[PDB]
Amino acid sequence: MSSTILVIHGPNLNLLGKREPEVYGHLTLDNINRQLIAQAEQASITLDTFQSNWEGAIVDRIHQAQTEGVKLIIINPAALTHTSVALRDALLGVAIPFIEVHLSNVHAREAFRHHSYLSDKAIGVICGLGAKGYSFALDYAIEKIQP
Amino acid sequence: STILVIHGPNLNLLGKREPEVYGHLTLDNINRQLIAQAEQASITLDTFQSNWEGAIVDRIHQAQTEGVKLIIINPAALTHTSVALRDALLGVAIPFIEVHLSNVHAREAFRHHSYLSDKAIGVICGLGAKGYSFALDYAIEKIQP
Amino acid sequence: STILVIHGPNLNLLGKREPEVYGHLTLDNINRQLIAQAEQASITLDTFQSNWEGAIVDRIHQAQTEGVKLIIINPAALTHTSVALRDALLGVAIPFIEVHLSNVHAREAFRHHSYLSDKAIGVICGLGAKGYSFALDYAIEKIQP
Amino acid sequence: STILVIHGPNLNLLGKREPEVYGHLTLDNINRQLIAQAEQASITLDTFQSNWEGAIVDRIHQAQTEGVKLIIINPAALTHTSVALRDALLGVAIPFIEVHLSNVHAREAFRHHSYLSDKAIGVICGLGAKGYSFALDYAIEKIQP
Amino acid sequence: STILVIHGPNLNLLGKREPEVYGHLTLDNINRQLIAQAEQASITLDTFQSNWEGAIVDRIHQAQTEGVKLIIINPAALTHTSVALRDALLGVAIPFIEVHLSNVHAREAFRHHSYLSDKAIGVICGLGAKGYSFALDYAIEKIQP
Amino acid sequence: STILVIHGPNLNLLGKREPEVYGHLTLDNINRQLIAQAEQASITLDTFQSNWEGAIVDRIHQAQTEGVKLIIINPAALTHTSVALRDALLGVAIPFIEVHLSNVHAREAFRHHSYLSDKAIGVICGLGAKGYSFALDYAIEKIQP
Amino acid sequence: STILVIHGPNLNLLGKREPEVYGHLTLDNINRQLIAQAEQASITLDTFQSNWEGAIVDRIHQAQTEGVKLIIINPAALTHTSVALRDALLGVAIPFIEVHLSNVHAREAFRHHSYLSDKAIGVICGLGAKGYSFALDYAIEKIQP
Amino acid sequence: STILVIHGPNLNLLGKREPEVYGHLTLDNINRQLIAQAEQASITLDTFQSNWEGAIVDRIHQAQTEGVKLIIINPAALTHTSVALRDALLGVAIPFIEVHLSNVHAREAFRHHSYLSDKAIGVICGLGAKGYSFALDYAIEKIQP
Amino acid sequence: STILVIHGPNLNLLGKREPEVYGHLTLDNINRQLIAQAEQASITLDTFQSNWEGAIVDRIHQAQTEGVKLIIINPAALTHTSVALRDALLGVAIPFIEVHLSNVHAREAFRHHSYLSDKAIGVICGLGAKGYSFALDYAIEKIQP
Amino acid sequence: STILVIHGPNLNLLGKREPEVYGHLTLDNINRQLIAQAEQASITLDTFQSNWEGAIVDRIHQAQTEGVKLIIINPAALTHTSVALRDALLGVAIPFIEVHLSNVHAREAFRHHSYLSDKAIGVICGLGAKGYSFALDYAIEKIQP
Amino acid sequence: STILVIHGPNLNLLGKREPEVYGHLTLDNINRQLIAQAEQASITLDTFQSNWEGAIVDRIHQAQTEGVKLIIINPAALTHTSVALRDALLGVAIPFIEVHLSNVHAREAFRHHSYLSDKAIGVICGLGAKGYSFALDYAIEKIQP
Amino acid sequence: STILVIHGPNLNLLGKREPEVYGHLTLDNINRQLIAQAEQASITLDTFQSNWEGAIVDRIHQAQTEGVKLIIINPAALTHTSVALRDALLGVAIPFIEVHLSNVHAREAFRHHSYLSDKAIGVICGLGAKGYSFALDYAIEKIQP
Repeated sequence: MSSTILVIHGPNLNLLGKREPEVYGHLTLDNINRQLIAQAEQASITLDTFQSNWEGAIVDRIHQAQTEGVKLIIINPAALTHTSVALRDALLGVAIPFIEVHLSNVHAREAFRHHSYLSDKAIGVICGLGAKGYSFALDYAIEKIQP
Repeated sequence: STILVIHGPNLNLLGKREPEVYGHLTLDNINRQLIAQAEQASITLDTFQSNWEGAIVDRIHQAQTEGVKLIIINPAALTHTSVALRDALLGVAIPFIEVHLSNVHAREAFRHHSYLSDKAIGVICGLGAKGYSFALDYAIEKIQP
Repeated sequence: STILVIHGPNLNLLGKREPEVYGHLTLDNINRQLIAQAEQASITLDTFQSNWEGAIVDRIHQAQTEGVKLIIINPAALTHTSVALRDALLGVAIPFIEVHLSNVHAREAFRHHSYLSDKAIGVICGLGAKGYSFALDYAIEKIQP
Repeated sequence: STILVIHGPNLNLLGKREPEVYGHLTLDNINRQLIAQAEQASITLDTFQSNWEGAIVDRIHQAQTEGVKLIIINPAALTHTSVALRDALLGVAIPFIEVHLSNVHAREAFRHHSYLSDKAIGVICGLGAKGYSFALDYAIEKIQP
Repeated sequence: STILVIHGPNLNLLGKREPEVYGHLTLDNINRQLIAQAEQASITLDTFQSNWEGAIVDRIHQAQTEGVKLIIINPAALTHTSVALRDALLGVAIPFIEVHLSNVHAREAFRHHSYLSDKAIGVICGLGAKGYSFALDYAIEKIQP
Repeated sequence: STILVIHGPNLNLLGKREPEVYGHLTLDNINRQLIAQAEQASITLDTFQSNWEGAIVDRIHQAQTEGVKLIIINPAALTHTSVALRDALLGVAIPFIEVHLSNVHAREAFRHHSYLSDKAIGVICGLGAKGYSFALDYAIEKIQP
Repeated sequence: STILVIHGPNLNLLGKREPEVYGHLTLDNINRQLIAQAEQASITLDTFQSNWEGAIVDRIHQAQTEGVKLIIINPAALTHTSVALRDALLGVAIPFIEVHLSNVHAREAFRHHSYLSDKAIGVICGLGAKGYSFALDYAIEKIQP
Repeated sequence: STILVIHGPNLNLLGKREPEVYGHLTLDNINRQLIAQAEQASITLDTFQSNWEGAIVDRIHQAQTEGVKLIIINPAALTHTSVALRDALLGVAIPFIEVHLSNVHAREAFRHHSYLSDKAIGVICGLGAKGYSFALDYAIEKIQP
Repeated sequence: STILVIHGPNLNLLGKREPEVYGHLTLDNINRQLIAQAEQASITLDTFQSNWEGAIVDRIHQAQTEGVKLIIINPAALTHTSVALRDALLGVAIPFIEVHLSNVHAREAFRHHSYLSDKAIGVICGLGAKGYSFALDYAIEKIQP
Repeated sequence: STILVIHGPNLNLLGKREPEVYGHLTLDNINRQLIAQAEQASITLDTFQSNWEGAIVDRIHQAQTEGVKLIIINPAALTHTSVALRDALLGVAIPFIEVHLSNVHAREAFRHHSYLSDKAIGVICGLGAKGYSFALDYAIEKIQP
Repeated sequence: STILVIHGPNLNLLGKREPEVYGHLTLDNINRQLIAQAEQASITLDTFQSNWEGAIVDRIHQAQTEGVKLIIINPAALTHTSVALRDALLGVAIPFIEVHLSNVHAREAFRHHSYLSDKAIGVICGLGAKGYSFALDYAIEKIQP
Repeated sequence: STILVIHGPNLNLLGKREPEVYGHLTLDNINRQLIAQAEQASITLDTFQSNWEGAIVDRIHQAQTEGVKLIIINPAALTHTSVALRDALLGVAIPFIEVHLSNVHAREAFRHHSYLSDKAIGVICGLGAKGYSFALDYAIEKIQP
């Protein structure tokens, strides 16, 4: 249809809260989505979400966003951040600026996770603050679009 | 007790080209071999192949809901490139064994790095199709002594 | 004899995002011209674009089945990252020419490395849509001298 | 203090040169906003800035004595250079959030390496002054039930 | 409007030794072809070859006085070593297309880096003589739309 | 037809410190399993262990003058350090299969590199002692179908 | 017009260790010479030395408020380590010349890298005290045509 | 005084936060022990700690004027970052012994590198408080044979 | 043997190599001094030297069974090359201290690396023969408070 | 002659195209200024420029037979590639100062390395033509105090 | 010519500067000795020296037209830089032995790389002038057993 | 006595596997030639070969006490791994020439690095068994000019 913000979630994040809950909390992707949908609605901003484990699905969704009139994308590419040049060219290709978000501190883990094909082109980046990182990106986008 | 064999991209091509230069062994040959071996020891064994990274990730996820207890995976070229495959296998926490037909260490330098090997139980490479069989032998004996 | 021309991810945006930013030609324009050129030399020419690696890998496997003699391929981003794509081209043993509209060596440091270039016949970067025509020119003269 | 905010070297220069170059917003404005944001949640917040590494390390030792529960630190250039600052934070074991006005990844490559980011709870870069608010929003959620 | 085609060191040997090694094609054959194509568009086309970096640098300075609009260069070995040549081409500010007969990415690692590729309009490698004629083609359209 | 099994330095300590560290299983147990498995298939089998690189290199030269058809080797630490061992194996042209009890990819970075893996038929790390068995089972089929 | 000369850490020791190691050329001598030189063109010249990175950064910040037209700086050690100094010079936007008594390229490898040189107008190294003079001469020229 | 002990940043924390994790030993305890050992030898021993790199350089220069014969220095984090500290010790030409409480090699890779180690007499890491005593012991024998 | 002191290759040469440039103290002299210090603390001490890697490994295994509580080792050249030496010390689980006569950081860059440093309690280098005394001294305190 | 100024490749372009782009200052004007400055102090000064590396090496050899005491060399691009030129200046043992008109450190990364700088007395880069004047001033001063 | 000796840049200096310090031997003497040695074997030997890369490359082309059977070359500094020299030698396909008067492995790091060594028959370095005689001895033995 | 020829590991296999691979030339053939050649000049020549790093180190220590003036050594695989062997040669301070039968530079990348070449008088590789003769020839004129 049309939606001012677009939240994207990369591969594996559908698994939030589905293992032994005693391992990574009880907070699910749908919990996160509800929260972002509420927040956006309280500001009278249209918002839309997408998640997939398939890179070209995400790439298609980004192309579709250009036609739907999206102004900002909030993206947690999960593992795609270290590997996907197509993802970066898609974002650049459509010239929709974006904020990169990670639930975990990516700098605290393996060394290959320090490198990102997206960070240098983001407005900015939030890693390690869990769910609230998405909320903060939204907070920031709402202030850029409708002061 | 279910085991899942995941074959990665391009493995469906086994045998097609020229059987004389490259062997006559197909992807189904290998599957029939392991299905037989797993019936012999009364294990439920399931198998999967795809050229699409996303299909494989959706397959590892389904494996958690199905109560799989070990994955024997030959990720082919995805061994060198996919963090998404690692984070699936770790996310669902089914232990795995990495297998390759050919000796990856004897080829281009870039084939010497893996995003999977460090998190497998173990790795067999360069022993042809019997390497899958050895993985399943390890798996049968780990799962039901 | 068939030549297949393959466009990698994002090349479907050609033209659409900012006429000002890049060459007015669109992906369909490029494909029209190419077909016409190969009709003018009596050669069957199929085309294909996808944003999904596995879709491209599948297309290459089919190309073997269809008896395609040469692949002209612009992998776009996948040149820097896809070993799957490499092993599909190598596996079916169809020769290929790599094309890019822009000069990759002028862009960021990571775009200087390829998983395809070293196994291509040659490469053409930075000469815009004519890169495709030159590749095709070269392919016609290889097949029917 | 419950929250201490620390600003590294050259942050005092915000807004000073050419008020039509990088905005009018000063360090004192930023501080003003954070003290009031924390007044609104009945949290006591202090702030500190210096161009001298040693003064910052002293300030962090004093935070331990003052009973500070969390530190919000934009270490500026010292992110890339100062192991002493990392060891001041580990030694007093006060958790911290790292904050950067600009996007250090968009800047030249020596600025992609940090000595603090791995030991932080999290990091916020490139959202300008609102980065500090977000840090403070998180810290308040974490400290009061 | 004049195009200048420069040929680097050792290219004078083309087709001179065991014409079953790198073919029967000579340097002078490449030039007949290019002059044919340039005359056919009524464009003046001059050619040059030497094994001496200086003769090439001087030749590029002369091109500036002669009103050369575009240069087609196969630097050969100099592509990997000559900053002097990069600086001449830049000093005179005449746009250039880099051309190599063979696939430079298929040979040793030291041949993958170039002191010119990043400042060229674009690059052609791997397609023999035709790579030159493709560059000329593009040059003629650039000068005479 | 003889197979020689070769264990490198430190493997003589298997199950020699606190039976709760790496099982009850000793180096002798492994050899026994392996000589038994080889009696079953009428293959004669020789074993050898040493902490001394030169003793192992003499053992490999010895294998040549005894007509040993294949070598199963766990070079332990020497996999990362000894080009003398590589050149021993290459020098006598006896095929080998490299085996490790642990997953060497799951350890320190320096254990990723190897002076043997690229010249072996293939490699098995991480499957415990069953690794040696599996290499034997492969060795037996190649030597007598 | 003010010109600021800054001398970094350890430059206070010039001439103090051994009546020969690099002359009796002391810091006061150098400063006096520079003060004389600037007088003769009615330039106000400030000097400043410290062993504390943060005092040097303060001093450059104070330059902006003094309307300083150009800085002549010898950061000693701090060239190779201080990102704060770089961001100070850039934040205030006063152009500077980098000066070094010794030839930093003649010594250990770690002295070849500088966090300043790329942002300086230019650099003089290896020419002893006179480099400060040359830098001044240049500064006088650039400020008063 | 004859001997100077310099303690770098954060060493004032020794035995504060968590008595149990790093034990009950303080920096005052270490200085008490060392002063008393120097008293048995009739050698004068001064001590110094600071969080500020400039204080530490200033105290080294000040050591030259006091006729200090040898310096036992524990730079803590500054060992990996500070060339100004190197150049201070080299400038005053007072030989020195680097001491560290913890095993610096057992920790993150960045801690293995140092700007002082190659210019010390020797280095003691990992042996706790006794490390300073051993260096003082050695230093006493260098001045009292 | 409560303490075992091991010396690696080439250390047997201390002394006779022209004892006026590098002079006098021999390996036997260091052992006398060591054995005397241990008698004086009523603790038993064995010593070992060899130029054969395998023999030093063999001794470290014999130290497990002899009940040695702590190893003091100067591997000399083996510290840079031998991961078998590392794995044997880990195998037997005997805590150790690494000693070098000379400052290893003051020489060639290859000598900066060690396969033992990070698993030693501590390291002492550059302080000549007294570095073994210091190590012994420390060990005596650890085994007998 | 007493002093020799050597200009490398491309420097003959100065002020020839779009003189405003980089200044109405020709190599000829620089030489004129230099010759007069030398004449002021009764020093004879020969000048030289080439684009041919061999011409420059012959000339440096000729300087030895002519008794040249010091060379001032702007090697331009040859600073990054030519070890022959390094070896020419060393073989004849004439000290030299390196000059560049632009800040080479501000450019592409491959210009950070030089085969001359470490053996020059010093280096001046970024100061335009005045760099050569400063070199000469220094040279004149050292040759006749 | 049957054999051709080639001397690269700067070798013409041999024995021309303070011969009692840098040694008496000239290039003419080396040539005189190889021409006599060749005379004894009834082999014709020519010799060439130049400081110009392109002169050397031209001479290697001519060698082909003269039917030279083996080249002995001391490329001197060009060994580290000239890809054009390697492609000349490979392009005419005349086998060659690389010689160096001095041990290049004893010099700076960058004298470790060579663009020719790996395509030579072999290499002799550091045996002075006799290096050339041994190359000639080997060469006479190869052309006529 | 006086001259000693050392062969490293695996050279005992010369000639022995398949007389039509690398020739019929044995380690004895080599030694005999060298012994005759040295008899002809009134020098006694020793020879020694081992597959054990320590036998070689011992042999070198022995050579010190037998008044050996020069070593000719082919360390074979040990050139790339043994610091111990380097430290022996330097320890006893007997000059040495490094020899290899094959062009070590034409093989794998790891074989370019050596822990010996930089300390040898010179090095000869790729000239077969004559390399030894050439090294002896040189050695004789060094000992008996």
